[PDB]
Amino acid sequence: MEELKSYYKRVAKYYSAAALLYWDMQTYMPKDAGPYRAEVLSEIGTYAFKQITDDALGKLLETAQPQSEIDEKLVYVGKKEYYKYKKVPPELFQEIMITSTMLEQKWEIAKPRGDFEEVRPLLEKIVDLSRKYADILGYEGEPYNALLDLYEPGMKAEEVDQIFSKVRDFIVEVLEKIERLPKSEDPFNREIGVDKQKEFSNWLLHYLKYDFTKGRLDVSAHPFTNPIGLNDVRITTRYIVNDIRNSIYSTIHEFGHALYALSIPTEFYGLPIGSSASYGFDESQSRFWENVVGRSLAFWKGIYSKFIEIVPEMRGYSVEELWRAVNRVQRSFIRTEADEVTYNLHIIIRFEIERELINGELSVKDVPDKWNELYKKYLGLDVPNNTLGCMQDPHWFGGNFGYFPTYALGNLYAAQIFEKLKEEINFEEVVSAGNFEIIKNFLKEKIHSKGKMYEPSDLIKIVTGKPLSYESFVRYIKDKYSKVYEIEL
Amino acid sequence: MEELKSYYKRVAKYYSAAALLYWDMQTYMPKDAGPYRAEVLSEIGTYAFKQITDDALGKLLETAQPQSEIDEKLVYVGKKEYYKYKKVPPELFQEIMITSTMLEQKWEIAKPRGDFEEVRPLLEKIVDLSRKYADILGYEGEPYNALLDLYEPGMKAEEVDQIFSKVRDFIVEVLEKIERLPKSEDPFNREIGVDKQKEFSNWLLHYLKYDFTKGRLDVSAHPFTNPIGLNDVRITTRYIVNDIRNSIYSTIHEFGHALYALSIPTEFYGLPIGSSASYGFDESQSRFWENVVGRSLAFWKGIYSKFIEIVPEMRGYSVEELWRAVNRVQRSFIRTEADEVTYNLHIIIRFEIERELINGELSVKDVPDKWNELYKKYLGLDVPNNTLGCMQDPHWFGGNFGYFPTYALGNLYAAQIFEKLKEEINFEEVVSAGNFEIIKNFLKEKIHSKGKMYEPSDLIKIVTGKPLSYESFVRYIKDKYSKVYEIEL
Ligand SMILES: [Co+2]
Ligand SMILES: [Co+2]
Repeated sequence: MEELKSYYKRVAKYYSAAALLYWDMQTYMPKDAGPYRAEVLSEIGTYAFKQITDDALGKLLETAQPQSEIDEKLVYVGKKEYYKYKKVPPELFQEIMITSTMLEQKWEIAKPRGDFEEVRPLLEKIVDLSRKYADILGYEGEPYNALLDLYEPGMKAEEVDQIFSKVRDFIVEVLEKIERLPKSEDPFNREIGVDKQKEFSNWLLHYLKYDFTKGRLDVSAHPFTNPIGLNDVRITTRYIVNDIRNSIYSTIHEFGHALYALSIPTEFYGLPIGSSASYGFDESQSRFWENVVGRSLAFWKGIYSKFIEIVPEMRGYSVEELWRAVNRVQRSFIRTEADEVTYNLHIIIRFEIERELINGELSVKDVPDKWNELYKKYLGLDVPNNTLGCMQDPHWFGGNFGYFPTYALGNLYAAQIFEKLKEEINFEEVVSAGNFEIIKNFLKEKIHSKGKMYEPSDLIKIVTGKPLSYESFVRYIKDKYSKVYEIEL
Repeated sequence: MEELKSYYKRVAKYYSAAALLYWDMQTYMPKDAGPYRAEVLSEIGTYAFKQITDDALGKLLETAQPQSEIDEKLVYVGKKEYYKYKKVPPELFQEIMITSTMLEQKWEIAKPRGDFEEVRPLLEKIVDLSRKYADILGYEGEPYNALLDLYEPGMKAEEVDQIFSKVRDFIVEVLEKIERLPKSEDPFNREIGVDKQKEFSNWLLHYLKYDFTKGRLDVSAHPFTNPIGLNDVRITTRYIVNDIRNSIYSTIHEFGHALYALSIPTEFYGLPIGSSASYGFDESQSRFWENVVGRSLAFWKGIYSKFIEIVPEMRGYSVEELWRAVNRVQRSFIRTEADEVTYNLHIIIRFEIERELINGELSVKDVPDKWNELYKKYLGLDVPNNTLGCMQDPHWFGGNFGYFPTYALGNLYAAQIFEKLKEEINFEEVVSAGNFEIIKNFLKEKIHSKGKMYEPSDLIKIVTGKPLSYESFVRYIKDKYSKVYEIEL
């Protein structure tokens, strides 16, 4: 039904405006403009929501007569989203929405001082609303499964728990072998001017063939990807003078997200089937490019001579030394700084906590002690204060629960996708040659072209023939880190 | 009525989004994003219009009971705007809106080739709609008076004609005395790197105390000022390597607009009384700062040492030489490049043409010949082609008629405002000292604080005690250009 399509395409225009408003907020917006910008965003978002849970859309959904298979998926997906969100009493939406912004802005102030008490009351409030929200969305097995479903449709906390446990056991085994070894000096531990870093990030984006007719690179406090409109998908990075790896891998990570957004069929734009399949799947794409491609020796062989030219200071290092040095493993307090071996331990910890929070088995008051205890259990670290501890990430302070686990699933999806890719393609030759269109074409045909037509579990089977599990990841880490650290396992 | 205020403040949020969408379009937007951005903008604009011509607002306007004098003005102004635009059949709005964008985009292509025929059909169409638009808005004296009223409320074409004639006569007299003199070499006719130009524009903005917590400077193809939101008023400039005066005076011109927007009372934000009084009044503010302040010897005395430091190449010039050189008079094809003596001749020519167009006394087909004839009559120039001729400006190709004359009125207002300011203030001492808050305070108390509470004719009397006329301008030009060129008159 053309009429159904138009209704969605009209609402998407308001989403586009909201997306630009968010992008500008993080990049160019003047300081004092913040509070009003927040009000504009809230207004536009709430209007878009009204439109998307309105009777006229339900009426269109119930009257449309699909002609093709794609039309069927559209209504199917359209219906499921509509009836789920119809159930949301506009009171609860606005009550969460304002509580979020207020928790968000309070967190900014309290975080440098690890002052949990300044954010505690709003956090225990947002968790309460979430639990009510979860009740009136309905759930199988666990209240938490309701919220998890919003980010990873069809995924259950019990399966996540089973995969996480196996993943954890393998990671402690690996960590223990790696930790025995003396570390080498870090060749990237040195000052490289921002201008040189920008030059290299821009070179990388051209080498990867980022479409600068349909996006751009800017800086923000926290690197992200923002699909603003048709042919407008923007990415940000951050330049840390004494660790060029931050800008390099942020840029490539965001390229990964951007490529996904740009490669979804144009005809899907603005439609319910027009986004990525899930947060896990979107993160599988950023991680694929950032880590599987970006931290591979094959990738480095191709960028080495250009890097060396731009950064003559590091001429004295071999490509193999540089490759190993972007793969340094280290238990650290900060999730966003974690290597691909320790990273998932950070997600497990957050998974355990937010699940118990939403299932009413843990209080907000006990969060700091619980966080610290789990960092001690899984990462063997003594969290000194809350800044490095439980207030380090914004997610919870924006009210997002069920989001965190999808970062880990993203790592798992990426490894399994990569194992499949390797059956059809000489990955090392392709990547060291810089011939990425071969890889892009595989990802488009297998993944990007499907948009949100399928739930992730179905999508992973279509792509790889198997449900998601940890074996691909285990194999990926065993093989790679054995080569990195020159030891068995 | 708080309820009336809220309704407007809600619509203003959509205006805010539209404003950001326009700003980004001109600054950061990737090339291929254009067509969809145009669709988002159109959608949001049309929704905002619906809201502002909707029965619920009429009902609020007719039921509100003003408590204070400001409330009265609000409803008064609110009513006049509402009933005027209610009369607009949504067909006519969208029909003009799309015709505009299509005329706009065609013009871009045809302009480099002066191909009038590629734009002719859409232009004759947009003029026809305009004439219908003018009929169903209603008018006194002239159909053109309807459109003129949208940019300069209460102004009639007959008064504009009378002022323009006197202004023209004085200008040819002045031009003739100036043209007899041999020109000196132009000290600014040299390459100055963009980095140095940026440094100076940023210095200027700090010297003028642009509030960078509530705005920012960027570049675009065509310098402008965009009030995006509360505490968010942005300006753009353009750097021409071989004429630093372009960036200097663009920056200061836009500062002038920005200051006006920022100084309207916060309580008026989002309300009908919350904008500038008219286009003429807004342009009087940009011109005041750009020319009356910016091209004065007094201003130059204060910026001289800083300029000289930034541009050591021009150390060999005296401040008086630099001052004269930003005041070089020259008949030229291009309106945006015209000095303050010849500039208004460009506006007269456009006034005469669009008035006759809208009053049905001139066809679109005859525009090129008419333009060329009037450039010959008033500026003594032989227009070689349409690129330098009638297709040089975008206004008509965006459907804006009645806009052009307000540029000239802006010059007239500025001179009269300046004559009044001089009765209360030692302008030269204040300006050469860099003590601009004295001037800002006068402009705020007299002008900016009034927003759109008053029609321009009433506002100019309040500010200066007289209706608008050309005498202040005549006096301003006689006195200044006599000093610049060292001759009588
Ligand atoms: Co990501
Ligand atoms: Co202006």
